[PDB]
Amino acid sequence: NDAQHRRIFYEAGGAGTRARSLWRVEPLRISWSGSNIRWGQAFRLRHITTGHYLALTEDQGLLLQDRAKSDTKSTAFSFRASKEIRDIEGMGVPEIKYGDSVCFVQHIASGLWVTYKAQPLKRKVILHQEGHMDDGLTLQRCQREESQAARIIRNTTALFSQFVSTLPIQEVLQTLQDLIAYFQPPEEEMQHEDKQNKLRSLKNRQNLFKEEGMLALVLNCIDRLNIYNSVESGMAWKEILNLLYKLLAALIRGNRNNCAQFSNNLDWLISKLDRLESSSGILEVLHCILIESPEALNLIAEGHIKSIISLLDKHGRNHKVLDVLCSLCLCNGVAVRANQNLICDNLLPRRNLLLQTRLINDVTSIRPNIFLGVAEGSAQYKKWYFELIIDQVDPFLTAEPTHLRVGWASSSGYAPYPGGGEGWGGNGVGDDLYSYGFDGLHLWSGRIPRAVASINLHLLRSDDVVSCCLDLGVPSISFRINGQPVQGMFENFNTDGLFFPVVSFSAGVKVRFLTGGRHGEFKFLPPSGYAPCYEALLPKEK
Amino acid sequence: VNEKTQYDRLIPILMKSPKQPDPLHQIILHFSRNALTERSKLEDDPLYTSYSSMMAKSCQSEKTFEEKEMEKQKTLYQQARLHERGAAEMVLQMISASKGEMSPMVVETLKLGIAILNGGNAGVQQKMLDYLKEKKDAGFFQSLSGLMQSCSVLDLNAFERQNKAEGLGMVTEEGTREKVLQNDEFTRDLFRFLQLLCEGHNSDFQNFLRTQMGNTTTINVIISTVDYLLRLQESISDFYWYYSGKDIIDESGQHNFSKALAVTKQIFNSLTEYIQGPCIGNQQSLAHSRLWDAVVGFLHVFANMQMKLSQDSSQI
Amino acid sequence: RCVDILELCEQEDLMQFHYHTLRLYSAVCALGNSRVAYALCGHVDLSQLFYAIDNKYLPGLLRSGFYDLLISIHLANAKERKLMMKNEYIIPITSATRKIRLYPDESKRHGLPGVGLRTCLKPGFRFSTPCFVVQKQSPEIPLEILKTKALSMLTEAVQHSGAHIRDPVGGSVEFQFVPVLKLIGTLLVMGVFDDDDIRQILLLIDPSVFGEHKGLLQTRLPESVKLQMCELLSYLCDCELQHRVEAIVAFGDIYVSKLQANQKSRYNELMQALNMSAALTARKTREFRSPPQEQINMLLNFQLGENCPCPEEIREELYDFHEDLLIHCGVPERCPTTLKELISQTMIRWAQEDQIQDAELVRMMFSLLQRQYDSIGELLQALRKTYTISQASVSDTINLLAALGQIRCLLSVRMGKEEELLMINGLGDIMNNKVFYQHPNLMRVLGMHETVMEVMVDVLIAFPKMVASCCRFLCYFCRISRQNQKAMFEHLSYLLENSSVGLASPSMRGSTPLDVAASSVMDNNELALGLEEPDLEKVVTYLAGCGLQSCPMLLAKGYPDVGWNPIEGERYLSFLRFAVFVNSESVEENASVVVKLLIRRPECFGPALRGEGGNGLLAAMQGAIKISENPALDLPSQGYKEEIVHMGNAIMSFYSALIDLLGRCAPEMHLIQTGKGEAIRIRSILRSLVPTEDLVGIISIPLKLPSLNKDGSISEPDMAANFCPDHKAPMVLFLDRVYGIKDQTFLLHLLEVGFLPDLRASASLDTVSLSTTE
Amino acid sequence: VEIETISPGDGRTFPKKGQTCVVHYTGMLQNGKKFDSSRDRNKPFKFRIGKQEVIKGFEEGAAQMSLGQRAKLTCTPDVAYGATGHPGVIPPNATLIFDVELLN
Ligand SMILES: [Cl-]
Repeated sequence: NDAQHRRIFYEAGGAGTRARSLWRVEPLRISWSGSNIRWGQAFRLRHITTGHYLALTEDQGLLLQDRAKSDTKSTAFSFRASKEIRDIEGMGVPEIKYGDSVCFVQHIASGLWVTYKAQPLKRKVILHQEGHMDDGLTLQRCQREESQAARIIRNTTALFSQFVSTLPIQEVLQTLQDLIAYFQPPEEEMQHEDKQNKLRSLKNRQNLFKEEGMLALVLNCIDRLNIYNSVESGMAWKEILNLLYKLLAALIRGNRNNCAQFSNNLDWLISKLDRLESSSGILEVLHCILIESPEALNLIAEGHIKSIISLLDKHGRNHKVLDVLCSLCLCNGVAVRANQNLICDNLLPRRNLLLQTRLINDVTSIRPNIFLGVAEGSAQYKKWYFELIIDQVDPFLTAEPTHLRVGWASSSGYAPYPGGGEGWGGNGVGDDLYSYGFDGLHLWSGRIPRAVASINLHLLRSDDVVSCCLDLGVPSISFRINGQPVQGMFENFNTDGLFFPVVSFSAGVKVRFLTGGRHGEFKFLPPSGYAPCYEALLPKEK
Repeated sequence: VNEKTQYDRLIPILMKSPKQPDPLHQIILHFSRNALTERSKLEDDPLYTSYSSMMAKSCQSEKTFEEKEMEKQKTLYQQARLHERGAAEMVLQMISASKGEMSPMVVETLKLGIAILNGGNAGVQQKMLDYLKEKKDAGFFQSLSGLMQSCSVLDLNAFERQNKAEGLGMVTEEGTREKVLQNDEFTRDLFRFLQLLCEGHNSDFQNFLRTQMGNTTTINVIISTVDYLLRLQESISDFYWYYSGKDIIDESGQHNFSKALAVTKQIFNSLTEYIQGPCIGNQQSLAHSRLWDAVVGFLHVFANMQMKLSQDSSQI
Repeated sequence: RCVDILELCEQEDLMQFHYHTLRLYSAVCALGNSRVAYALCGHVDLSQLFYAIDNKYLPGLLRSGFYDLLISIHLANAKERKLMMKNEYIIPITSATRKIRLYPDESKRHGLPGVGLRTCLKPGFRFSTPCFVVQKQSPEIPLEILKTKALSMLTEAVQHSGAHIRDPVGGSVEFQFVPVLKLIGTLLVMGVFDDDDIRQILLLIDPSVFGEHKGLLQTRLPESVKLQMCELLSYLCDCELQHRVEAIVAFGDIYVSKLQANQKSRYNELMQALNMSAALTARKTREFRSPPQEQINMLLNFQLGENCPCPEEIREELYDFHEDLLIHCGVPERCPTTLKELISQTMIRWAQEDQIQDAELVRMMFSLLQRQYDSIGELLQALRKTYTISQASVSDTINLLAALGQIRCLLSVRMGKEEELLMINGLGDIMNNKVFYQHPNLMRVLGMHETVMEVMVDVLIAFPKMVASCCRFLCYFCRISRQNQKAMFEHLSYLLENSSVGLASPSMRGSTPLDVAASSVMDNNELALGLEEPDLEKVVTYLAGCGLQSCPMLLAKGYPDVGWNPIEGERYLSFLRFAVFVNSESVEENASVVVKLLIRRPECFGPALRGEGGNGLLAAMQGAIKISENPALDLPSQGYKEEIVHMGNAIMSFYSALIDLLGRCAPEMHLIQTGKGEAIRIRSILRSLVPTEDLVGIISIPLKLPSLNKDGSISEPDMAANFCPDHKAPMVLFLDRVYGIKDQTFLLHLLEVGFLPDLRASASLDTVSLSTTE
Repeated sequence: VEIETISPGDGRTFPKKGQTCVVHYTGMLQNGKKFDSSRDRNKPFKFRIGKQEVIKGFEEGAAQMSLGQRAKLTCTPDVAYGATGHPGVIPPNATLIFDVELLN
């Protein structure tokens, strides 16, 4: 797409290791075309990463020309031993040597010489009649991996450029899978020297692909795919997008230079975190960048951290997000204070993403074997009464307030277990809708307290007598403390199941049940119509 | 006390028989594995420096025929103790991993290679050549060329500044006096190692140091030696022309001259080891080089300094 | 809802998420983030941490994470501060200093490592209660329940450590032992344990070597437990080294007192000699006129024989102490008796019994093995960083050490703004301390300049104030002493590498790395002869770059494009002036090198002296005066937006600094009178550069001076925007040094046109109102 | 700042200005999320009235409570560090609940 990619230069510094300096020498023959090149033999020079041929164009001078216009008269160059003026059927005789012979490139249809135009160190290359005295060139053969990578670069560039712009979907899929297999890291069980050799080759190929602008090409392909997908075929499109993210991750994994180059697209990468299908690949690419490139941590802003935290909030509890945040906090033993402060201020105080921990007291419930029911045509009395004396309570025994609640529980669903449960555990009377409890200050039902006024209100302390009254007819539940009535009650609850007195507590309490008769004399007079609970016992029971 | 009791008995304890590798083999393999890891730069490793120093000290420990033969057998046993545990390959790997940059690790690596190669140990030479031809390690020769190109010659400007400072009544430190010909011990060690590779007319290594067949790149070590010899000869000519018009030579000039002559003697011995046997390829490489210009300059310096120094009794 | 934490023993996904949550908790408070640690105390408190470290049914990853979280919140910062200030041994001379003995008794048996009195200046750590109502470094922790709990947990882990046990805590032996050993090592480095606790730890490690007259080291262990044991043994080695250093210092104090008494007695005997010989008295007076270090060297060198004035008893005492020190260091089968033998046998047995698969364990094992056979070398390295102070200098030193510790704790932090203010205040507190400018050797032993250089390198940029404070500190450090100047001169190449920073801002003069590079060579003739041609060539390359293109910082602010940068060029010329001229005499080699480099790149000379188009020096100065007269050229246009840089005065200052540098590059007259060819060549080049007519014309330029108004006011012109008398002093210096005044007619011409108007102008400013103006 | 009487005390002795008050507290959010407790570290809190060290709600509750009185204090977000609450623990504009017992 660049208009000046067809010009030819003598460049020094880094250009001798790239894939743009690679030319194929192609003799003008089909049989024995892999044989020795002689002095004065015609050939074409093909540029590997573009596919163009060195030529004497009609309008301009020395230039790269398309293959469709590269006739023999335009593209014909020979190596001469000096500027001092057959096709045999075999391997021939070796004449031109790598690294030793000094070759003068001469155009054949014109007789001109490949010279440099007289002026970084970047000389324009022209064709001149006379030339200079240092026009000679030295040939150096490249490795097989470099030339293979350069041809793969040309083919992939052509395919992705026609994809960015019917479209060869299967060719794109096969190319993406082949490229992902091409940048595959060596297995961990490999021998150390072979593993290091394969890592060296992989790093060289990653550098070669980065130097030809393949990362930017993959980014433009991803942008074009997102534009197409925003506006089956959709399954193929999302598969190609997933393979593109895998290719990007494989291209930048383990290479510091590629990640440092890619750190400029941090806003783009963070902004593409909203989508469900693209989230895992973006997260993998981001983690590779944060592990390798150290300046990407400097480039991280507050909005990026909030986007990552919102990804954690909207996608579930994934620990790879936590790994990304950990990588954001430290890089190679250096702590970034801004990232630490932003993570602490935007992740911790909400207390709804991370699992919480605490130390809680264990709570147990104790009941007498007194069960009260309501049924049609039943010989069961409906008004019942009992009392509880608190001999000793030690609040803050275990740095947590001592649980102590007393009341009525229904056998329909009141099944407290020690340990976990609803809320923060420690489930007692009033922590579900089957128990109705009093703690001295509040009324508890459904694990929701309601503060209720009373004469000299306080928590259940020592020498306190709590009287509980249950009227199953209405139904209603009322409490009294030291004879003083508590100004609150429970009503309109389910009368199914059996009702029993219950006390729930943590450690550090001493209480006594009084049910009347020979099972505890009441310290206060029961209300009118309310029977003591000991009358509910069967005659053949204790 | 510290210059005598340091690392006094650790090497026999490491190899003392009570894992198939012994502890010394394990630490050598650890250093080899660190050297083989692909890195951009050889980072500083004090552990390698200390252990390679103690290995080189372990190897380096008239007369009758029996006494000389027992000394040779003792040296062979001490070198076998190290090279049967992979020390020669480790030396080559550390030289390759230096990337042509001088460091204390390079210094101790060359000293250890000299210690295991001393006396022209043919087994160590065979192991080193087998490793270099099996692995096709062009980085070793690239690093050798880079290390040879960074060797220093006589510095006349630094000598003049030192003389001015000494004339202004200032006592010069050792580091200041070691700036005229800096790191000459490293230069002598490098060319001694290159000489010991070819010792005994080992024609395979003699041909391999010239052209490395099978490798991607080829470095001609002989021509690099000639290039450093030419630079050193030019520096010695400059020093002579500094001292040509003076009746006497002071102690600093004699000290720097002695250092330069020691380095030149090592380089001449290295070239003689390259070409003896004879090696036709190395002889033709030396003939088509810049050796003759160095010979002409050295002949000029030899004649004039011979006539100059014969006339005084303080320059014997 | 909630479950038990032990129900994570089977829920793998929630366990992994909570383990990485604990890792993130450790990460957000890493490297002394105290505010985040106080915030974290409101999520996991001390009761939870104690429960989690005591619990045995917890999963191994959760147990490790809870131990790591406890160390990170409460113990990591104190351990880091102890580890930073551990390679220096600052010992005051008290009565308790003498009490340190090499051996605990006369039986010549080693004492336990880490047990005993320590005479060293190790500053403590500050803790405060994590109260969210109403902060001092790490959050508070009892540290007495914790160490007892750690000792009990280690004892219980060692007791239930058979190979047949099928329920190790955490699921493996590694999960059982590694967190406990990390906690034990963290509390050991912090100095929490007392002597009985260290004795319990040593009995748990090896009850035979550290007995009163099995262990952890004689059991089949995983490699992580071996790593933790290697760290513990390295700490024990450090304790033994510190004990040896303190014993050496105590014996040195006693020996110094004895030597002082003996020399006093010998001097009294010498001065009481009625008929002493002249030669013996002269030799004794020459011995007693030596510097005190020379006196100590003469007293201690026993190889001098009769020349050493030390009596036999003191020599016997020093021989006995040297023998005891060499025996104690292990310098001259059976079960081990000392720590060195135990460590050597343990490392050899570990490497023989198994092939170690972890590279870090191989490195730690062989480092610990090598340092057992390098006791004298480590003792020498420790003694190089050992310093001895007095009682009255203790407390300030402590404050100084605390400040230095804080700066080191900011070497691993990426530029916190609160940390930046803390570092600026720490540098200010160090510069105001009496020990800083009264004990420069202590500051060089502590390596303050290297730490500040590391900070400045890490910043280099976006933080001009930190770099300015670092540069002011380094310049004052150079100005304190000559040895400090040499120490900072050792870093001149890196100072000159990043020397194009802050030169455009006029408020940062004296606060740039170029100023630090200048201060390390200022008026030091030894160090100025130590300069290298690549350094001066780097400065000349910067100057040539300044003479070609305009300053982007000044071009952004709307200043006219004059085509070159005369603001930073003056700074490079000032550095070159400091390089070529030391103590009222030019350095001939530096001057010749600088002149050669300047004439090889004539764009350093500016647009006036470029040749083939350059108008000239006097024409340049007149053009700069015209620029200063025009506000459109001198200043940016109004509306384009603490000290403005006037362009005319900048051009004048550049040319004045260039003429000053070239006039200080002239050879001295004693070089010319000897007929040296190089001096004649340099003076000829300097004469060809600047003609006499330009110098006389610049000297003859009239000045603008304050006057008295008719209303009685004083009208002082702006001296930062006008031609100044300080722009004429380089012209006079160049005319005197390069050309010289040897003819009467030239002197009278110069007096008539240049000097007499200036003399009359200064005489006319001798009114009562105008005399005290700048 | 409403005050609930969990357990009444003497009702006569009250803290004054410049006198240290040794109290035990338990600070939690309005949603039931505990953040501070002096009883977990077994270190009672000591502060002097009149120096405005504690927040306005805590000071008002300490002034209103008698000796040996345990009470619940509801601090509005205006007096709960304003909209600039303690980051990492207390979110901005949050109502705080304290369970304060005056030991001395
Ligand atoms: Cl091709």
